[PDB]
Amino acid sequence: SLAPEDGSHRPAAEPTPPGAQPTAPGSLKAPDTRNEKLNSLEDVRKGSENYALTTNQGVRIADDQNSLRAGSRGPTLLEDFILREKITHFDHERIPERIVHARGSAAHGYFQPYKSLSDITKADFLSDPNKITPVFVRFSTVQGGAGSADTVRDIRGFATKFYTEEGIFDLVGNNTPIFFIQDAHKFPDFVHAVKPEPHWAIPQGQSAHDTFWDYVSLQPETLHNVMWAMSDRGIPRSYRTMEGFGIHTFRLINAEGKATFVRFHWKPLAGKASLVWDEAQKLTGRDPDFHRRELWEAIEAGDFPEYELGFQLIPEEDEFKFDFDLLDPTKLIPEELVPVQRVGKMVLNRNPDNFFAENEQAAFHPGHIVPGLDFTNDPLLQGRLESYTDTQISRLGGPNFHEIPINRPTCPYHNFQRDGMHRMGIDTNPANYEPNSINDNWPRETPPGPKRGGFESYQERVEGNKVRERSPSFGEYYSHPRLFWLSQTPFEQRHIVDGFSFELSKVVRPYIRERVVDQLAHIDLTLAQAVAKNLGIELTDDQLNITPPPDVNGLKKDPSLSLYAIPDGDVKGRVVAILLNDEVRSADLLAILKALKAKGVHAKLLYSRMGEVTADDGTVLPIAATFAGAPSLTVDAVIVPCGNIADIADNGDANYYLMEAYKHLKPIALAGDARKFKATIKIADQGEEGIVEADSADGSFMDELLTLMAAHRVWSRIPKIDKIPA
Amino acid sequence: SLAPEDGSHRPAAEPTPPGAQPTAPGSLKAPDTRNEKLNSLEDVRKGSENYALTTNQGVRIADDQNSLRAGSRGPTLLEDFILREKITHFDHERIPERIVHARGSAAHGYFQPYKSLSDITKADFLSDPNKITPVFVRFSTVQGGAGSADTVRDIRGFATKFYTEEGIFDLVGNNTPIFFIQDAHKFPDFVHAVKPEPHWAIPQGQSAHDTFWDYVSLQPETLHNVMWAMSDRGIPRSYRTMEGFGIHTFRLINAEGKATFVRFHWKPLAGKASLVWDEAQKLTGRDPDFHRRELWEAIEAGDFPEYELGFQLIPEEDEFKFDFDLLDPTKLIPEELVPVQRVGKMVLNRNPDNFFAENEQAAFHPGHIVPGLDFTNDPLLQGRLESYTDTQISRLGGPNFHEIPINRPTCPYHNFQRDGMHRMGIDTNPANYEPNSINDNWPRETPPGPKRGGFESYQERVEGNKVRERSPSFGEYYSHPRLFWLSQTPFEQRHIVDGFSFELSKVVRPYIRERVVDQLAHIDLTLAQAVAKNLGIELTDDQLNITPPPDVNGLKKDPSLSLYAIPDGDVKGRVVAILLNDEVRSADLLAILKALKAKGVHAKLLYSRMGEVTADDGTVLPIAATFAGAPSLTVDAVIVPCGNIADIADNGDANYYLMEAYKHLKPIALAGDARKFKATIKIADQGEEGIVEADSADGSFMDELLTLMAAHRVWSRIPKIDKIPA
Ligand code: HEM
Ligand code: HEM
Repeated sequence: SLAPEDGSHRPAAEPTPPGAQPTAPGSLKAPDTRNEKLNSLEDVRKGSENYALTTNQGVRIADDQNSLRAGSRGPTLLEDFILREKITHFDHERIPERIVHARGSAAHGYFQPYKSLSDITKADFLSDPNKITPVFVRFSTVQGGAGSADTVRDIRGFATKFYTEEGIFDLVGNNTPIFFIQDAHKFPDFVHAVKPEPHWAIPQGQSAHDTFWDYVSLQPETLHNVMWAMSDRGIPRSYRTMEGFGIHTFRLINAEGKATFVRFHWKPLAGKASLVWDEAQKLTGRDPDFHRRELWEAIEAGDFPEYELGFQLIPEEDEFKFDFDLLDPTKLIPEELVPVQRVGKMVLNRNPDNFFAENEQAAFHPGHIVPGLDFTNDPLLQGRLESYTDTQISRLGGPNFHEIPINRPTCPYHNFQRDGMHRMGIDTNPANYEPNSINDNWPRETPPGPKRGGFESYQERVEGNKVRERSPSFGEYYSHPRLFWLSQTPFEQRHIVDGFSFELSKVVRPYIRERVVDQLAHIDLTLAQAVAKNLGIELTDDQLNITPPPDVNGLKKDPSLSLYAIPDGDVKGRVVAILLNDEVRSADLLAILKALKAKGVHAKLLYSRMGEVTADDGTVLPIAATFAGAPSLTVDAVIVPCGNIADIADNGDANYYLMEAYKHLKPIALAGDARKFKATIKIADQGEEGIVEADSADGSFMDELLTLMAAHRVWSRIPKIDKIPA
Repeated sequence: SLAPEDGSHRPAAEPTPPGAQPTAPGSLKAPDTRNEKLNSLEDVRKGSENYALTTNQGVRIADDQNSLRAGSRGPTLLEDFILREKITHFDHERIPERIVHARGSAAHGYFQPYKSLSDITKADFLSDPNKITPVFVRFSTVQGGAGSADTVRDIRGFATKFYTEEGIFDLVGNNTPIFFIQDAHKFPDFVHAVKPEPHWAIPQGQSAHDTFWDYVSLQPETLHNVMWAMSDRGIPRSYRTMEGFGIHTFRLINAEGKATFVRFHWKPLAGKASLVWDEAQKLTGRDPDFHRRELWEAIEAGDFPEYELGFQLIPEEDEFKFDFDLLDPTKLIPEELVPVQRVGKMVLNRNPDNFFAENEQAAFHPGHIVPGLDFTNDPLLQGRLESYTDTQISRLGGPNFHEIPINRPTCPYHNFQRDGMHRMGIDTNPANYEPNSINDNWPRETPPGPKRGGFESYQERVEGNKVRERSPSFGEYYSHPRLFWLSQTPFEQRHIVDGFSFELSKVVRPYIRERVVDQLAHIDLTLAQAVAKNLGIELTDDQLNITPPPDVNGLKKDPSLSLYAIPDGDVKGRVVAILLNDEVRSADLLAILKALKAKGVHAKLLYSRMGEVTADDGTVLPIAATFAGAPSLTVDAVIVPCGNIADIADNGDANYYLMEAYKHLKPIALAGDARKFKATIKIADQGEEGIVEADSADGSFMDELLTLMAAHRVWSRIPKIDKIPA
């Protein structure tokens, strides 16, 4: 039962493009990629080659194929300890999934700042451009279970654990700059509303159901983040192509004790890019693991996800100078008002070894801050501090979750805490309390100071009575949704209208749809009317007369809120499908692959069967997947080289591949006789912007294709796609 | 007063068709549907209307919108015990999912036998045709998490908890009559091989990956259940339209002590029906909850799932009379050799009230038998008995899982077991041990007997040495795979070839595909050649010459193994999409809808937007969903009535609706000018079988459509669909 003679069962331990080699554990794929945290896991990494199969007690197993029984057709015997241990371990493999963000995908990397930030913070990880901090990052959806699909419409989580020299800092953020609700007390109400309904546990991975829109209609504070969710921000192309935000205002504290308010940002260096809805929903069926897969394969290819950390900084004295409250997590701070200052770069460059041990058991918590950082009174941040430690006690089995290898600090940790389930550390200290004289009081408290000091909270002034009351300054709900709406391109606005229309059409109780349309009328009449028309609802005269909400500190728009208004495309790490035929013109393929390789764009060679095809010059071309096996949903663009086109001209799947790519606004390039396929997509002898066409695939043909790919999608095609039946 | 004045927020408590009303908890939807188990849950059912909101300690809450803070913009205070309790409960909502069969859907119902089976078993629930036993049934997939999709290719679980007067009996079966493996010792290997791969946790809900086919290629005992998984058995249209089987041979024991060997079957009274692959895969995207939904809605409609329990019975003297071992769970007993005797009927007639409390916490275990049943030495059944109690200790938090309301027997339970986490029962017995005098030895042991006796095991002779050894009688792997193959229709054989070809195409290491193909060549050369051709693999001369395995006791086919060879269609509960236009011929719609209603077939009225359209005669037609919102994947047949066809003739969604339906072999009917859509699907002027067309929807148009629906799909269309780009 052995490995093939040719070694083909084992991936090469070098970077390789997606599909070229089977995927593997990060330490076997990239053994020479290291960082302090990855090295520190070596105490628990376990190999396998050349070792005997044993029980967990170290007893060699002779027959792992059979239970012990009284005769070979007889009853199994109670004394089979080998069977019992193996089955008992299997029986207890599962642990509770995260209450939210159960579905997530993670990787290791490192961070470093561009310059010391000691003027504004004493945080050690921000103190020196040449001090590298290992990180572990998990990206996630919110609503669905661990086994739900990746490319749903949802908010995404973006959690980073920095293993710093002065402690672990977890920056536990999402991919939009606000949240749905103002006070943590409502969190279980909002999450219950979005999650599968309690009677029948439907729907998975979708906000398109009555209870969510019932809560939204009755809680207008939710409308800002609902706008972001209904836009294409809700369906990113990759975790590499979305923004990250800490949402809350936090504090930075410098050595002089000065507090500066801050909001955290991550900028994706691969650019912002999202799917369109029909593509994202069909992709949850064709590959529900698409984002997990794409992230792992990018890292194996060397297309490391990179993000720039940035800070919006507001001096203490400017706390009240905006027309929103800085502590309200449903309000964003527009970059036109407060620019994002670039802080440092994070690069994710190694996949884990074991998903369960490292991803599933990772515990992030926004209370894990370090000296130089502090909280504010944001009432959603405040309540989050009661949750993340608590939930970890059932999910991870008790209070020693920081000893699970992935969660361990790389810096020293010593205290008087003892015992708890699954206690790993064996403490030698004669004392388990302080103050003590029997160990001369060690370990000892450390005064706060400029570097290496103990944690002290900023001495913020508190004055108020003990109340359960929402601050009046939080009671405005329409101006930020409007700012967001007005900052989108026209095609982005169409996509928002379509998201609301699609979701509300799934709400069974029509009055809820009506109540939501009335809320949209308080944001923008054009948005409200367009959603209403799709729902067969007619706005009343009163609704038509609702005064729009005020501008945000005079802003009519802020283009930083759009995915696409400002070009920032990067083609490196994108993928093209190349549709083969049984006599491919090799000069086309040479030019195609050469130009793709120059820009770091991968290719997948597709055909109507697996195996190989031979090109016109005898080159044997291995086939990656069939047209049906790897649909156009999984690539950024489609190229059809010249060759024996009649081979594929009447193939339904090949035609369909182009129809689906066209519908989803992807660039398509057709060389030589492949231009015969123009007829399937109904599109003119003169040509069309978004369709590259020439006699052969040369320098020019490929430059045009790659230019289109840098703009991500062919938005100008949108009016043409409603008539195509795909 | 947030409810609408008109009361439209609340579903009517009467049966209603899918989509007509919002779905609800079973006890509110169908309060008059009762059984002894449903009544016994009354002690824990909790209402809500007219009651004050409280903490779990009973304290009325005043403000459930805010945390307590020092000033309305100030920090949250540790003393907020109301916040703390609410967030703590939320923080601990999740429990571990089942290790396998985590994705499942459940309902309540009842079973009654047709006649007393006292001559062959003393089981009380089978003793009297007027004896009604409540059941709770959970249907499931195997591989995916609780948040994975329903219409994946997989085996399905079919677990029935019978709440009998002599104890709980759990019949824990699947929808194929064999399992992949022979000995329980291999269960963690096989499950690990099918489950997502451990480095990256991909793929979800799919066996289409290297490790699964690696294990299959190395363990030919798996090939029989692999054949069933690759056939359309692996993609049922509904839980109502698949078979059930206990798989193992068990025993029935009568009052005279005679043992009869038995295998258990469930026959779906709705008939057998499956999807086709492209449809199933796309449906995991458009509605991952499709089976859960369709089951819930069938019960809300009164289309109760009904199944007939049947037994294959083999006398003890005939144990060795077959070419296969009766104790081998990779072998089926052909119904040609051993007919299924009809035993009784089960009807599922009420949904749960709360999915988590009743479905997620339900615990089934095949060791839960009752007097009149017993085990055999089947080595897979034997090892199951060590797993199911064990896994419930972590999944359900301890040894008192039988006190979770859904799992409680309805009959008396008394013993000397005490304590354990979560103990609910407060024992008053002075004694907690036996034998005791202090409570006169109560509760007391009961001798075995004809009725109401204690459990005693059948005194089977055991003779052999203590060995971990597979019986030689189990070492035959290809004859049952071949009997299955030869028993399928030609279109079912095509779908089997396509299943293997699609799955192996996703295996990244080509040598694994080649090894699987070599295994296929040991089953049937035509099968092997067809799969090899789709993989670009050429059989060797040695492969072309392998001799086929022998017939199974002289059979070269058994038609009961086919889903479709023997017509068993039932249209009640099925659904048709009706594609509206803005001036529908109202006489067509009256004819269509009343014809459907007469046969219990549901309809969904679809259009390009929500709201209403108006028919030729002013009739107002309410729209259920848009064409994109309720795709053809979700229906069994498509009817386009006459009207203003121009309204929808150039709508890409409307056209594609028909293309998709056509490709997936569904009946389509076109009335009047709707026949203009014939060009979209390339139908000839003189028409074709499976397309119903007339000048109007009158006369025999609806009878013809309904005849096509009773045969499920238009298999003769398969050669046509190849070309179509959809
Ligand atoms: C701005 C608002 C919030 C953001 C950006 C946020 C972000 C996230 C992210 C990204 C994760 C997943 C971390 C991972 O990958 O493991 C998560 C987990 C979680 N969050 Fe939040 N969250 C927010 C609000 C809240 C609130 C208000 C609460 C409760 C008061 C809460 C409770 C939790 C819990 C219980 C988990 C599961 C954590 C675990 O099991 O380890 N979240 N959150
Ligand atoms: C003929 C072969 C088998 C059949 C028909 C079968 C059927 C099933 C079904 C239908 C369920 C889901 C019950 C529900 O809906 O909750 C399940 C659960 C389970 N099965 Fe099996 N199974 C088989 C083999 C085995 C084997 C060999 C083992 C281990 C020795 C095993 C261990 C388990 C475990 C751990 C669960 C989760 C049960 C729970 O958490 O309550 N199964 N099985």
